[PDB]
Amino acid sequence: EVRSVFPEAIIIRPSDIFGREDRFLNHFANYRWFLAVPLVSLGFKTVKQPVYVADVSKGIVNATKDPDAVGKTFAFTGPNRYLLFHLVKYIFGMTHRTFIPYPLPLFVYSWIGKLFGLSPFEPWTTKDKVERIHISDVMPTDLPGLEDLGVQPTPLELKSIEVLRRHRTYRWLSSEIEETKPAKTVNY
Amino acid sequence: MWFEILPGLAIMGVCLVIPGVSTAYIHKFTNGGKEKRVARVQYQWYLMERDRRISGVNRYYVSKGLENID
Amino acid sequence: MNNYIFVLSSLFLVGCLGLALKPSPIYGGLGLIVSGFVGCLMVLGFGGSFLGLMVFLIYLGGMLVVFGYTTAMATEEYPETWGSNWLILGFLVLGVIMEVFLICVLNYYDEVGVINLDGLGDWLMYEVDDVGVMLEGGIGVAAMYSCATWMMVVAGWSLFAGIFIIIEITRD
Amino acid sequence: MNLYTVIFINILLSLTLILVAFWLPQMNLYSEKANPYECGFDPTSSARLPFSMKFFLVAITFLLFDLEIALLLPLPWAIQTIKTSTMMIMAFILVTILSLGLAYEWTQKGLEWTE
Amino acid sequence: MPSTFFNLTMAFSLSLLGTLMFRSHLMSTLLCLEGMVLSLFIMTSVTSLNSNSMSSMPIPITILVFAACEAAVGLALLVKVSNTYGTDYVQNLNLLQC
Amino acid sequence: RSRAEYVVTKLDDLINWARRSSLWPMTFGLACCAVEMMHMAAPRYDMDRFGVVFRASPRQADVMIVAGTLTNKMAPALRKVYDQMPEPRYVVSMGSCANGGGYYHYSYSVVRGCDRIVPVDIYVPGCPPTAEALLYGILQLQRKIKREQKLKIWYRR
Amino acid sequence: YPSKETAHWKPPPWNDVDILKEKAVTNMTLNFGPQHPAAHGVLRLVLELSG
Amino acid sequence: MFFINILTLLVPILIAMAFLTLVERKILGYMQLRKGPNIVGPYGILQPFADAMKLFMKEPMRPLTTSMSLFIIAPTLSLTLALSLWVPLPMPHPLINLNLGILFILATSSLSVYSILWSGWASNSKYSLFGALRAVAQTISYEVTMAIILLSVLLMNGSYSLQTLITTQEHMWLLLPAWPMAMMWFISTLAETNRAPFDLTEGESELVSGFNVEYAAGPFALFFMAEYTNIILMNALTTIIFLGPLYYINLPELYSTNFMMEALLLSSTFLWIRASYPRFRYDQLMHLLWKNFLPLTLALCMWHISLPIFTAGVPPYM
Ligand SMILES: COC1=C(OC)C(=O)C(C/C=C(\C)CC/C=C(\C)CC/C=C(\C)CC/C=C(/C)CC/C=C(/C)CC/C=C(\C)CC/C=C(\C)CC/C=C(\C)CC/C=C(/C)CCC=C(C)C)=C(C)C1=O
Ligand SMILES: CCCCCCCCCCCCCCCCCC(=O)OC[C@H](COP(=O)([O-])OCC[N+](C)(C)C)OC(=O)CCCCCCCCCCCCCCCCC
Ligand SMILES: CCCCCCCCCCCCCCCCCC(=O)OC[C@H](COP(=O)(O)OCCN)OC(=O)CCCCCCCCCCCCCCCCC
Ligand code: SF4
Repeated sequence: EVRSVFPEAIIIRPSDIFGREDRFLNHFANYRWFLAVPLVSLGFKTVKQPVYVADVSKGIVNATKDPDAVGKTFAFTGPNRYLLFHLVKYIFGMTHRTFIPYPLPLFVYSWIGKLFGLSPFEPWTTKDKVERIHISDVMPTDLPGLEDLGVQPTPLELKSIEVLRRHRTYRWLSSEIEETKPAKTVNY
Repeated sequence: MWFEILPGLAIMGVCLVIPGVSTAYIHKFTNGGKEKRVARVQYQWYLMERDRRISGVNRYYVSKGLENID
Repeated sequence: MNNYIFVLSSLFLVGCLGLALKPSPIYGGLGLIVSGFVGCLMVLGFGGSFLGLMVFLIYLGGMLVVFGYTTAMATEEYPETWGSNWLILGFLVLGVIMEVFLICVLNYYDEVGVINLDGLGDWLMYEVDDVGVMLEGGIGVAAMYSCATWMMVVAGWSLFAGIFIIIEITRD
Repeated sequence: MNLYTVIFINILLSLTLILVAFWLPQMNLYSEKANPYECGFDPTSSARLPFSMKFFLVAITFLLFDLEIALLLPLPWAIQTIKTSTMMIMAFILVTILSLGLAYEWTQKGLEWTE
Repeated sequence: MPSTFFNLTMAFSLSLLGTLMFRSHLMSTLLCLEGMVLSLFIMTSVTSLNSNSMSSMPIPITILVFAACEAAVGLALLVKVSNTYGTDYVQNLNLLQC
Repeated sequence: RSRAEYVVTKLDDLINWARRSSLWPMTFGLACCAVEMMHMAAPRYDMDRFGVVFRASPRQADVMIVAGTLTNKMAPALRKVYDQMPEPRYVVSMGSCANGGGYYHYSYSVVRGCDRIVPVDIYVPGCPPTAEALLYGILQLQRKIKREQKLKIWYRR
Repeated sequence: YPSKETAHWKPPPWNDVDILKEKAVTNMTLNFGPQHPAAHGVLRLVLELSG
Repeated sequence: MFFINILTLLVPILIAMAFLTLVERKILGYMQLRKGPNIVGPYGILQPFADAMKLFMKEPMRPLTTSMSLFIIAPTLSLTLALSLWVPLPMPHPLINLNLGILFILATSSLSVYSILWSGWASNSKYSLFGALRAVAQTISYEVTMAIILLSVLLMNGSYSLQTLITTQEHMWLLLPAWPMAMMWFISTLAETNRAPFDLTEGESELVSGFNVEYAAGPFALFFMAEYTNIILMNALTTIIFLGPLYYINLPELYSTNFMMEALLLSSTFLWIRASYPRFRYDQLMHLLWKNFLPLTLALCMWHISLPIFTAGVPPYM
């Protein structure tokens, strides 16, 4: 509809954005308030490449200023693709909290997401939220991206501790970057 | 002036006389026009249990006088 | 209202288990305060209130001084609680499971030995003077002033010599 | 039973108050919100470090004096004894010994704080 | 009473086990000693109340008095240990082997 | 309109009444403007009569009266004690220094207004503003947070 | 009778007073102010305290 | 009916606490040549409700370094122990009639000290640690002195119950026989309640806020309610023990009215003292309570051991 009305609209498609006030890293860190982490198929066969919020905002500003960005669709993705299991494992490792994964089928996971979503305030999760969690990220091949808009994609390993240090306890509060093993990346 | 304190003082006074007066009235109401019996010793507790058995309604405060004696 | 004393005894056992498991001495003093309160309740249920309130007050003062001391010198940067170590928490839940298993074993195998669940709540108060004044527990401790003056003087000399002893130890 | 009931009512009331205090207002917490307070600057060291106690001898003396209090507390039942002379002499001896211990510590500067 | 006394005996056994199995904190060892003391007091008090032995009721108070003197001396010794080493570590209190 | 909208508006009025009748400032000041602030605390104007009582810790504070020159060396501390205040918090800049630098606007070591560091709700002008003017700013802040419609916006979401 | 497990031992001192390494005094460092009622608003009193 | 009795004790005590906060504001203002709150409500009488609602609709703080379990446990413990200490007081009939009433009072007061200590340690901050250690020293001094004071007074009374204190003061106040230890008991109650000049734990000028410097909103409200309920509690205990209200068997309303008037006078005296005096130094408080009060308390304890013996006025057991 936006392309039909405004034909030269710059359409920016980012991946799951992570940041200080996000609902991605903070969401997976707030999974610690329950007993386990109910991932679908144990978090495998689900690939994600999250993108930093400052990278997305720099891309948007450079799209305001860029003469060659008009009428294009950009794909804003992070430099590394992770499986969902390894991503959640890295998140809980940075939190130093614990890690107990649990394979939960998608229909009952959507059921409990709906149960959380029937809330008058901001829900903790929804059926659409868990579906977007377990949808894999496509590989951007033909679309331009942050490099074509002049932004270097900062890695999650570099910008992770500014988000997840809040979710630690006092024992692990003063833990550095190098004390957490980075997650394994996948080329696909 | 200094008498503007008196509304809050009066509210405090009412809220301090309510618990004691209400406790006395509730004791009197629940013990049937008499004060709640104090059993500080086993003798007084035994008196209370004997009255409870004597009354025949399982209430110690229902006292029986000379109407039970021929 | 029958297993009330048994529930209190189990809580006392759990508090002593935590104290044995030895968290940071702040939590150790907390567990000892809870155990002292539970023991005060047990003495209250079994009889006179004076002994329970006395041990409660004594342990409140004692763990106050212990709290001051463990903030002074027996502290660490990351104080250790029951949940900070997997081994300590595992020993805690294993001790709870072992307590349940042992009371079930004594209920079934040993029949009426030390633990009887059917007989629980039947043998708490054995014999009481139904009619009688001067029966409370503080009167014996008062009789220490008259009947056991030797007990009074050895306790008083213990406190006096203890004052001299602590002054000489911390004289430095 | 009544005392247990009113203690439980107090427990329920305070738990309800703290529960509604934690679940009623809007939450917005971040790192600088929950960092510890040191008058506007970062804490130089953790507050779990050893913190010297200058009245430790007075605290030990407080332990001994509290047990002297525990000894003195059965006096309102002790004054009902037949042999009031023995009770009076023993109570006088106990209080005099306690006072002599306090006087000796005061003389030996145990009540004064270190440094 | 017998189940309660068995639980109190097991509480004393746990506190003695804690005393005999040291960790790094001498203060925690002293707390285990005080737990043993508390179990002894509760056992003596419930025995006296069960047997109506008002003549033996001064005995638990005497136990508390002497045990508090023990705890006082232990705190003074812990003060001396901390002045020597900076901590109350029983691993620091080890140089008397030779 | 709907019956529930009226109930939500009345609840908004109740919450705003509580928050404007209980405004506790942080015991925080920097200069001559803070001298006028304690002259507002003084018996003539009686912020305590208005319900306004100083609390030393920022955790118990509701409003922050930036009263004085915010320097570069002071700005991290001011931001820290602002961030440590709980969420229903407000900022009253007081005096020309806290407003826009004032007499030290072109100085190397002065933040040109505390609105570069913290979001300011109400600006009180003067050098110093009188305690009358600071009290006027406090009452204006009370009216401003009386105007808030949080539950109504939440219902209309 | 020295062995491998006791060859590292030293004889005790003649006066039973061992030379120990001088432990560093860990004094608490406090930021008295600037957000303090007694600090007059803009004083960062770094206080080195023993107790 | 017993639950209704619980309600009609608990709720009026809470409202009296809130209006004690209001009356402290008004009395301190009028002693400081100002007015205090008269805008929020007719004469300021809605100000405590405004403050309570604001605090319970402000978000609480959960600091990263803070032990969450004890941080939560301490304020609810403080409020529960305040109401528990309120429960056995006779006016002239207690809700819960105990034999060792003052021993219950002493145990519950020491447990409230533990609530303060655990709050100060759980809030992992240096000012909170200072507040906890100052609380330790303060409760050492007032605990030993107040215990000996209460022992001497009840030796004059004869038993640990408080209806017995009413019967003791049926004809005359205990202030006349025991006025020096009444003064020392009043100072001990000030130190117990942490009121100026012996507050020293919520040190406004020395520390920032002391033990509750990391507490915000709801738990801070719980601490404030516990403290002011303890103020009314200790003044009520003082007027029950020393200034015996007129008790008549046919009507207890006169006793309740006289008790209310004397308790209000003692609470107003607390506010008056806070206005009048500067704060002690916390080593000077210990030196005071251990060098001036304690020797005189031991001497007066020996005197009250001797006095019924040589006057044959040994009090009855019941
Ligand atoms: C010259 O150099 C300089 C200085 O050097 C001198 C400086 O200093 C300096 C810095 C300057 C400043 C920071 C300025 C600060 C100003 C001052 C220092 C002067 C002001 C004076 C004071 C602060 C002293 C105030 C004294 C008082 C006596 C006021 C009283 C204050 C109190 C805190 C105590 C009263 C308590 C409260 C207000 C809160 C009480 C209420 C509650 C918490 C409510 C609790 C109640 C409930 C929860 C009850 C609920 C239960 C129910 C049942 C209710 C039912 C409810 C229903 C809805 C039904 C600068 C910059 C400077 O240049
Ligand atoms: C509840 C009933 C009413 C109680 C009083 C309530 C109204 C008055 C309240 C006043 C405000 C108090 C605010 C806090 C004050 C804190 C300071 C303070 O009090 O310090 C204590 C001060 C301390 O004085 P000081 O500290 O200044 O003294 C210096 C002492 N050195 C040098 C060692 C440091 O006084 C006392 O300790 C005295 C306590 C009361 C003594 C009463 C003795 C009466 C007489 C006994 C009998 C005498 C005759 C014997 C027989 C002879 C036979 C021939
Ligand atoms: C947040 C956690 C808080 C944990 C701590 C709770 C503290 C509660 C308040 C302080 C209590 C201090 C200790 C009191 C012990 C009992 C005092 C006493 O003297 O009780 C005796 C009394 C009757 O005895 P007596 O006076 O001789 O009368 C006989 C003839 N009328 O009465 C009796 O015999 C009744 C015996 C029971 C009385 C105590 C009931 C306590 C109930 C449990 C509270 C904790 C529940 C667990 C935690 C819940 C979740 C947090
Ligand atoms: S605006 Fe003027 S009066 Fe206020 S702080 Fe600046 S120089 Fe001082």
